[PDB]
Amino acid sequence: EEAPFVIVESVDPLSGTCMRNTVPCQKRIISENKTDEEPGYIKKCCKGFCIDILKKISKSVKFTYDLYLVTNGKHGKKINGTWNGMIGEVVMKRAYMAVGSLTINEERSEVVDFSVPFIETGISVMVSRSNGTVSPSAFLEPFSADV
Amino acid sequence: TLDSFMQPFQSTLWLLVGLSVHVVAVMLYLLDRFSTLSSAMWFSWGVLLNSGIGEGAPRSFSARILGMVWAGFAMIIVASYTANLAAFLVLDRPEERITGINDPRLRNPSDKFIYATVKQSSVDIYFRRQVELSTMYRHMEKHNYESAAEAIQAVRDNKLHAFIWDSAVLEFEASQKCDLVT
Amino acid sequence: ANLAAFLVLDRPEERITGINDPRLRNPSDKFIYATVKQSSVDIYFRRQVE
Amino acid sequence: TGELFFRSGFGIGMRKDSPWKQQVSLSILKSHENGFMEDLDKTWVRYQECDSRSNAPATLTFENMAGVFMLVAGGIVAGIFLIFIEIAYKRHK
Amino acid sequence: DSRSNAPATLTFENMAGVFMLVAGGIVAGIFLIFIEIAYKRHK
Amino acid sequence: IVTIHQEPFVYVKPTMSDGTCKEEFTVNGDPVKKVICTGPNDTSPGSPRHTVPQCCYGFCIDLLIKLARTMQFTYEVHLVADGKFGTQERVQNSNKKEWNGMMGELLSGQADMIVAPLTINNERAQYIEFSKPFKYQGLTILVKKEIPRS
Amino acid sequence: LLWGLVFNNSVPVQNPKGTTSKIMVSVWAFFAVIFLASYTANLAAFMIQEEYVDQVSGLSDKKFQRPNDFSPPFRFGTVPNGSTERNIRNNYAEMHAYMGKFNQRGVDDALLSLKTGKLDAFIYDAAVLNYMAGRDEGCKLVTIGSGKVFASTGYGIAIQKDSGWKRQVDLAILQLFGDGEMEELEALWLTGICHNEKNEVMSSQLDIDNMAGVFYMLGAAMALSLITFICEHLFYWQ
Amino acid sequence: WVMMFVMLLIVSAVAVFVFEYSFTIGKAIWLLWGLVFNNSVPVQNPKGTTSKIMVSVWAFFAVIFLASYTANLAAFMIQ
Ligand SMILES: *[C@@H]1O[C@H](CO)[C@@H](O[C@@H]2O[C@H](CO)[C@@H](O)[C@H](O)[C@H]2NC(C)=O)[C@H](O)[C@H]1NC(C)=O
Ligand SMILES: N[C@@H](CCC(=O)O)C(=O)O
Repeated sequence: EEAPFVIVESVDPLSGTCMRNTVPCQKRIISENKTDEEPGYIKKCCKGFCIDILKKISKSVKFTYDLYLVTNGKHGKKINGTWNGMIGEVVMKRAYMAVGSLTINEERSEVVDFSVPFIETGISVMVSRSNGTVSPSAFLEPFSADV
Repeated sequence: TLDSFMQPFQSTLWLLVGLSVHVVAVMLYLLDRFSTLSSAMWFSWGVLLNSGIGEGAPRSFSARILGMVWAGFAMIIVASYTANLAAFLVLDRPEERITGINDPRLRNPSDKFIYATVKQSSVDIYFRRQVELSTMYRHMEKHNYESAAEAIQAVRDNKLHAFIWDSAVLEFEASQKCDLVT
Repeated sequence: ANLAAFLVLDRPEERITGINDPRLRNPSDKFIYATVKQSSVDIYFRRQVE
Repeated sequence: TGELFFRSGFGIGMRKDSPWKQQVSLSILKSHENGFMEDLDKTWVRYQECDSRSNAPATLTFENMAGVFMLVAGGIVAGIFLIFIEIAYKRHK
Repeated sequence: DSRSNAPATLTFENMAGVFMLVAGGIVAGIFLIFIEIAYKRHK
Repeated sequence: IVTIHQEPFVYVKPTMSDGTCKEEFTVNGDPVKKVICTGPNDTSPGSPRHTVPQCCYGFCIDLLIKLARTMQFTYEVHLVADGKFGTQERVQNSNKKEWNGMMGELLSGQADMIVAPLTINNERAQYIEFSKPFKYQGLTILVKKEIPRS
Repeated sequence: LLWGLVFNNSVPVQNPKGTTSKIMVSVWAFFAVIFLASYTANLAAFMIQEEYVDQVSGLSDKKFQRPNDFSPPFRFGTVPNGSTERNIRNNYAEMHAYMGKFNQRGVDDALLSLKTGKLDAFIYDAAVLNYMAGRDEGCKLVTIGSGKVFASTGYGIAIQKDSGWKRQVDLAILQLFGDGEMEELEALWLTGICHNEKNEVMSSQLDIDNMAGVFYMLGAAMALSLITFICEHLFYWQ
Repeated sequence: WVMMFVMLLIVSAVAVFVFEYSFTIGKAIWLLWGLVFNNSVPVQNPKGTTSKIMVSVWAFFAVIFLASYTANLAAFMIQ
């Protein structure tokens, strides 16, 4: 789940399924470690930019699919030579493809295959707009020394 | 318009210009000792307030050029005072005024914005029929009203944020009640 | 007050808004635009029917 | 003027059967991370010259003085003529 | 009425910022008047 | 290597009478690294069809130098004959369809790599291979602007 | 006398006697009247076109590399376990070490901390940050510059290595760019409200940082006046 | 305008009362009118000490008066 690209919410209380223009994702739940239960899954609805890209792409290279949300990790991290998140799910052959806000870098490109990019990103800095203006010598701006 | 004194000038700025007039007056007192302590009190203030009070001109040649610069200081702050104020009167907040039916607040409705219409009317037929407005129709279905007198009243207070209705009816309401706009 | 208005008020400008500007969409013999022959820019226009 | 459309970037072209195609992509990805690509932009692209903006508030230059300082300067040459007339009028009447 | 610029003509609201200061100054001087006239004979 | 003339990325200048490239420095005094090219002179092969050595430098030239040092290869560069980026056309009433410009130089075995501002698209991707992008851009329009009042 | 008129006739003077002198004063008054009107009008214009400047130039700013030898030292951080943390670690060791005490746990949490003053800067992905900038309540949040990207990359689809679907997938992706569905998709999902084209709303209170120049000029004038007075007194002594 | 002319009358009466403790009545209104529209009219100042403070306060009022009028008048023309 990422706010503008993958948005997930619960199914219609009236019908118990997903609304139009959405896709179903199944999520897994883990109870307390003292005692756990047989497979427990919850059905959700997934929509967004990447979901629309996955829908058009799927209809012309012609394949069917099922979606599920990752539980261990968020995006991918190498700890003691092991990967988690979506990257780790793809490495363990548990998933075939990963769709979402995953950035292409050299470290991950040595363990999985990336396709051409569909949007450009990077690193940015966000600050709060300070109220007021800047004017150290505004009173000298009009006219010129010659006059 | 705020307070006239405090809007373009901070209270600390008044103190700095409030104390500097005495510093100039004290500076003229040093020229009297080396080569009138009441007359010159006035002169320094009179220049700031551009009033003809007092007739005490500086005596020393160096004292003459000190007040020569002092006249220019008063012109600068007064000119900046008028200039800044006009900028404040022209510039306004750009704000957000719902550009139209394609505004992102309507296409992707959150819980902080609620809009509706009248139940069982021709606006309901428009949204329900065509499939790319399904998200918008779902949001309005649980907030629609019974008559337009009620939806217009519910906009005067902040129980409703936007009302969609016929332009002929709505343009009349905007020209008779002043809170409302289309 | 007038001098101030004259120094900040500027004449309106056309400033073509992009590829959806009415001048480009409905072209005439008085306005001319072009590109480079045998470029990717040519492939883009020749392949969309709209 | 306007916004951007058809957003495709620049790549290196090779044949489908090349022993170099996998190493080129890894080197390009590595160069973006360590800042080598940002160095090239400063040297060849972002040095810039005459600047942007359209409103352009502008400092007033000497051109205004021509239409203003000429009158006072012309007043000086027109003052000595009135000087002789005034002083002579005291003697004449 | 319409328009978006809506240039607001200044009205009596600005008096409290300024008009009270001069009004206060009128009564602030008479207090010094009694002291000043006494100070002429006090020294 | 095949290259095209584009000022922000590729500069083409004539060689000195000696036969080498003139020395030049940046704003910080470090040398500008150039390479010896070979391509048609004057306008095009339309009339004076003969190649002469030239000097090349720019954004793309020094990126190729970085690639060669890391990947441990040696290169020779030249300019495209017709000065075109490349599109697919048909010739002399035939069923075949063949590329021209820089795209046809690589496909015909006259080149091994393309180091130039070449746009990645669907049509070119079905015959050649593209690497990850080293520049992200779009399309825009260039117009003229006038003078204000006085 | 004739220097008094140009500055709004502030100082008191004594009138001359000659008629031609009166004419000269009268013609100088016009010059001074026009001269001052022109000065104020321009001054107002400059302010209505004041433009803002970014507090930090970029990622290599002075406040980012050596934050200690600054007042109430600058506070900035990111949410760990991502690509941004990986890149800063391999390129700025001491900056990464300093960032350890300002770690966030979410984008909304980081925005809330930034609004309330608990944080001075946030470093994260460029694509999600530009989205949050245009959807904020008001337009209080901005990105440095006009939108600046460092270590440019993009979002892709991770596929199992040595698979046969990759060529079909990326060929299909390039086909969407040719048709133009990407513009429709970004208009439908990635459109924003706020504009970052240097709005420059308004200044206020004309703080001391603005009057520093005039105060310095007054101080310099006082210093030169006292120096000249001392020199004149010493010369008169001899 | 009348709300400030009434203060002209009040300040003139107050200054006349102060001068009791060559300043006539008409000269009071004349000088007090002079400051409102910039010091362009010759006048004669009242030697009264507190009257000097009062007229200084009036000058401070008049400065703000004229500056706001110019900013607003300018503003209409822009919009
Ligand atoms: C980043 O990853 C670390 C793991 O290396 C996370 O730390 C774990 O968090 C879980 C959840 O609270 C705890 O149960 C573990 O005990 C933590 N392990 C360690 C070693 O601290 C951390 O929460 C992650 N942070 C974010 C923002 O995702
Ligand atoms: N999009 C990033 C997460 C955000 C960030 O870490 O900067 C990733 O793919 O890991």
